[PDB]
This record gives sequence, C-alpha cells and structure tokens, in this order.
Amino acid sequence: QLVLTQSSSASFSLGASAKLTCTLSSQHSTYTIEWYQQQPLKPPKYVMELKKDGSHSTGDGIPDRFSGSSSGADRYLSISNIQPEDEAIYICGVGDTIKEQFVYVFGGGTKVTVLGQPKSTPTLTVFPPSSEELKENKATLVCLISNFSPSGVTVAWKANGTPITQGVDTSNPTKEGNKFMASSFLHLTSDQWRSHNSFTCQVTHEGDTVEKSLSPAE
Amino acid sequence: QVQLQQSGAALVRPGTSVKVSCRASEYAFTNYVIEWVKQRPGQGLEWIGVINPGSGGTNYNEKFKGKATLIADKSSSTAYMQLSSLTSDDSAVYFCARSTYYSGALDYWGQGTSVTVSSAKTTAPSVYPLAPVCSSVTLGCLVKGYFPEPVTLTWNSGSLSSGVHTFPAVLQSDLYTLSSSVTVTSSTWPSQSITCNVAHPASSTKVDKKIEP
Repeated sequence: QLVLTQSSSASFSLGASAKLTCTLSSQHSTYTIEWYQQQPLKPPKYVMELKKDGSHSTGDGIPDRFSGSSSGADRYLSISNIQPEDEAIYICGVGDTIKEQFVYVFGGGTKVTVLGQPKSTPTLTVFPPSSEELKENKATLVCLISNFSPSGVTVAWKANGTPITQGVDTSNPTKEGNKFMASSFLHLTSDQWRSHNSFTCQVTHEGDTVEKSLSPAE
Repeated sequence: QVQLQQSGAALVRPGTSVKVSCRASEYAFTNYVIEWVKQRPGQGLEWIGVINPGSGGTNYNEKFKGKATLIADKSSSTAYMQLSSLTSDDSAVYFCARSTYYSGALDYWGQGTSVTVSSAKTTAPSVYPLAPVCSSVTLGCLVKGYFPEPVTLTWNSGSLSSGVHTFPAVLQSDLYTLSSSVTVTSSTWPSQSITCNVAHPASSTKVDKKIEP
C-alpha cells in the first residue's frame, strides 16, 4: 500500500528556486526514494536517491543545482536556478521487499513549466503540391513551423481570404533542443489547388501571428 | 559504456502477443536486476516487474500477473518481456531499466520500445519530392499515408546531415503523414543529385526520391 503523492503540475519563474514534493504514505514515512526526470520522447533519468535524513546521492550528469532534503513524510527536490532545460516531468519512486518479493512504485509525476521566459517566434516553410501528386488529382500543401518557444501554436489555413477547416491536419509540437517544431498539411484536390490565386498557412503563437502564402500560378 | 538497447518498434494485432528484448552491455548481467516500466498516457510511469537474471526470480505489479512474463538469457545477456492478449491499452512505450539487488534506483534505462496494437492496414508511404515554390535553397520531402510508425527518413542516405529538419508526423484515419526539409547552397542543388530516402520496415519498402527543379 505504498503511495507517492505529487502535484500534477508546478510553475516557477526562471532563475528562482524550485522545491518539489513527494509525500510518502504515513505508514512508510521512513523510506528512501529515488527522483527521476522525464522529458518528452526520451528515457526518464535517475536524478538522485534521497534518504529520510537529507542524504542525497545525485546520479551522473545531475549538476550542482539539484539537491535533496527530507521532512518526516515529505521528500524534496531542490533545483537552484530553475533554468529552461529543467522543464520536464519530475517523477519520484520507492522500493519495498516484504518477504523476498520486491515492489517499486511511482508518483503520478509533476509537470514543471518555467515562466518569464523570452519567446522565439515560429518561422514558416510552405511547399506546394508536387507535379507528381497533382497527376493523381490530389494536392497536399505543407506548412513546417520551426524554432518556436514555448510549445503552444494554433494553425489555420485560408484559401484566398476564407478559412479552410476541411483536409487540415496539424502535429503536436516536439522539443528540438530549447525550441519546438510542428507541421501542418492542407489536403486539397488538384482543381481546388489550380482554381485559387493564393493559399495561406496562418500560425498563432503567444499573441503573435506569422503567415506565409503560396501562389498556384507561379 | 553501460547501455541497455531495446528491440525495435512492434506492430502487434489485438488478441496476439509480443516479445520485447533488452540486451545489457559493459557490466556483469548476473549481479543486477532488470526492471520493466510502462509510459502512462499523459504523464507518469507504471512499474511492470523485476527479473533477477542469476536465479530467474521474478516479481510483478498485481495488474501485470498473467499479462507480463519476464525471462532472462545468461548466454545472450538479454532480458525479455512477453506481453499477452494485447488490446489498444497495451499500445505504449515500454522501458527496461537496471537496479541493484538492494531494491534501489533504476540507474540506467533503455531507449524504449514503442508497441502499436491495431488492426489498421499496414500501408507503405507515397513519397513526393517537394521542390522550392517559384545563393541557397530549401528542398522538401512529403511522406503521405503510411501505417504503422515508424519511418526512417534521411537525405542522400545520411551523407547530407547539415541543415536537415524532420517535422513531427500527423495521424488521421489510421494513416500518418510527415515532411522533412533540408537547406543546401545553389552550387550543390541542382548540379548534384539530392534524394530523401524513406524506409518503412513494416511494409518492407525503401524509397529514394530525387528533388528535380
């Protein structure tokens, strides 16, 4: 009945001190836990082992800014300068061996957002339908959205000046280094493509709008 | 030096089973436990089980008894996890990890194995060269209507690595589409042949498309 309780998500302004909490079930208040760091589409990472007194044995590649504290039930992650690259889900685990039978248990994780960060504006790459795809009476327009932070964009397409909802498919952002990247596609027919005079990929990021247009005429 | 290397992406059919493999290296297999963990939807991790590779002694999360079977092969130095009678819920990234016989930290982790449980139709990608519309030029490559994931996409078979961006895939009606861009100098393209290389192992297809002006 071992139960690590964490809070779903935590927000700290950059540079400031971040203390994270893994409250242990009252019954097992004495246990050593591990801490783990999970970034999206990457194996989680051993951060430290953390005893009931405060003793912390930080794992390899865990720099000085990460430290450990303990307070009865609760077990703490302290990160000195809440730098951009610390943005992650912090998951704590515990091990128990009742009768030569070992069990390991994870808290739900805590999603750390770092705030007061300067933004990067999305830059746009658009491609028109290949002659090859056109020969097939299909036209996919391609909007590639790179070098943006933080990860939230909304993407819309317009045909001349009118929104297109139909045949629009937009990716989830993915972390490339300290910025993000996403794709959007507008699935038309070759005629729909040859009819219009323009088509527009519109990207909305943190109050800002970036637009790049194609001319089918070229 | 100490790595865990897990078996590749697996497409499994609902009601069938899958064997995922985790090979240890650059430490003594028999003097550590291999643990297995499931990436949970949204956020979090889910403990499956532990093998002691010396004795074959296994424990499990109650929820994985009858579902997960952990074997270990001393000869090959490889820990295996059988997952049985799979449904959509078993579709996840699974991580083998290593820890001390002392019930401690999962210190080293594998790269993950992505399991897809679906009955959707394995479909090779239609691949289209994306020449620039209308000193330097950005070329593209569209990978339309493939299933399952993954594909591997390179430029000149990895020989062109500088200026490559390969964008996250979208998924619509059990079909993936993905695009990739590269920026070269006008002295390179089009005087040199430049191809995107799209391998889809599940359909056993490989395509190289030349970008022509």
